[PDB]
Amino acid sequence: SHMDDVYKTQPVELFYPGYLESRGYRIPALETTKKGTVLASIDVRNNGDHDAPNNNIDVGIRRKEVNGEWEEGKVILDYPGKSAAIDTSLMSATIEENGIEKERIFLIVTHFPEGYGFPNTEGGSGYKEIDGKYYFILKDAQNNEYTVREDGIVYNSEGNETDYVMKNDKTLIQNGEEVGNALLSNSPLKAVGTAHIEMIYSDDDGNTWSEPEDLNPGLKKEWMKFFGTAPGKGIQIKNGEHKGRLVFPIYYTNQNNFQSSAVIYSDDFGETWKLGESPIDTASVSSETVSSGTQLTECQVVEMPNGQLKLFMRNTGSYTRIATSFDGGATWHDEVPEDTSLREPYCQLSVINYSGKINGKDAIIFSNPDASSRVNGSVKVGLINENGTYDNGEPRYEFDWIYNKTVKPGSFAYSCLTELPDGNLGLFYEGEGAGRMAYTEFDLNYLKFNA
Ligand SMILES: CC(=O)N[C@H]1[C@H]([C@H](O)[C@H](O)COC(C)=O)O[C@@](O)(C(=O)O)C[C@@H]1O
Repeated sequence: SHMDDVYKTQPVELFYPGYLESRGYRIPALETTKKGTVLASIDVRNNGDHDAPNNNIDVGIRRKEVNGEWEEGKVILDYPGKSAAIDTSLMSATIEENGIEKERIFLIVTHFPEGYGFPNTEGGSGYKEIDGKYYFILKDAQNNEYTVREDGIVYNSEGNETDYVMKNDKTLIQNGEEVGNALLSNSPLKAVGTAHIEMIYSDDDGNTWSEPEDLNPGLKKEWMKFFGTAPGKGIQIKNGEHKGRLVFPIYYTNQNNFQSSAVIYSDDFGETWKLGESPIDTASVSSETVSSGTQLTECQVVEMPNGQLKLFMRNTGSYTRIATSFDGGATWHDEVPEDTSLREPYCQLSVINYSGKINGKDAIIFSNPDASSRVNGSVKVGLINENGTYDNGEPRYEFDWIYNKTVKPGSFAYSCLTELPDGNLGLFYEGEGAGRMAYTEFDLNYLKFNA
């Protein structure tokens, strides 16, 4: 029996094999809207649990409105064939329009054409810059280059018009008929086999979503191979000099296949994006050229009281790495320590801000498999203490890990926390077995309890 003042719901399954005709599901993401709706998005991995390639993977989402029930799941982003959309990240953000606070929900996801995934991705942005404009590259089977331009007219490398058009959905039209799709590995002209980040947004509290916008052009560097969403959530900076900025954690690989964490950020409410440096970038080390040492991969971000950023990162070492940014994620302090409270078995993790005070301190919630392996799902509570400053004027925040509660003793993999309107926490996690994506709720007391 749990203690008298404790809240913990028996886990339910929000996605499972067969649901929406999908054989497989992975990669939980969970965000709460300002209207108090919980969004749970997921990889609808149609052909099984395996990553890209050789998987028809789409984006699925479920909504639960405040004092409502889990509504039915929808596929909200679908690509031709076995082209994959993999690893989603949700972010609820607001903009003061008139004097009305308007809310937009952003989702980003990594996207690959048929035949491609992390293990075999090619390099590049997928675009050619010609006189300031970015143009979508197509390749023929003899590896010549074409670009997509005005009205989807396909130009060749000599710079002249072909008899091909590409529609937005990557459909290829030649002399009236549809002759293929640029994302399908059997198309006469193909997109570059490389990672993209695509974004969709929702203006109606998750009910409906935009068409995908490729974020690659002008953002992903030509030297990057993998370039991808760090699944979980993004955040909008609440306070400090960079209030209002959108912050989406990502990671990428260089020409040596070395993995570096970073964030992409927007100061114009998602209109344009910029790439921050990796915590891997110092004056000693460049994430472009690095080829040895601790890799920093998937990551999630929290904001300290004055707006300073903390990026928690899956990595090749034994414990979680934390990076600090003083400039809204543009750059990180040179020093990137482990937290030896946060054992890191090489798995995605979730970290979030908590809106209320806990023992009169501000707090974050963390979850991951606390073990050498993907077992022992544990949710921790971290109290934030100031303890000094930096040569540079800004406070030096440290983590007190007061609660550390096992919520799943056996298998536990990817998870994502969210704060509920009522002040409780949701957790959307892998590990219930058999492709089943589990959602549970609990309160702070649940976390205080010692087994
Ligand atoms: C493939 C992808 O885009 N993302 C996947 C990620 C990723 O391949 C990893 O971060 C890179 O490092 C490795 C492969 O060693 O790893 C997972 O395969 C896993 O479960 O670990 C699931 C996740 O969807």
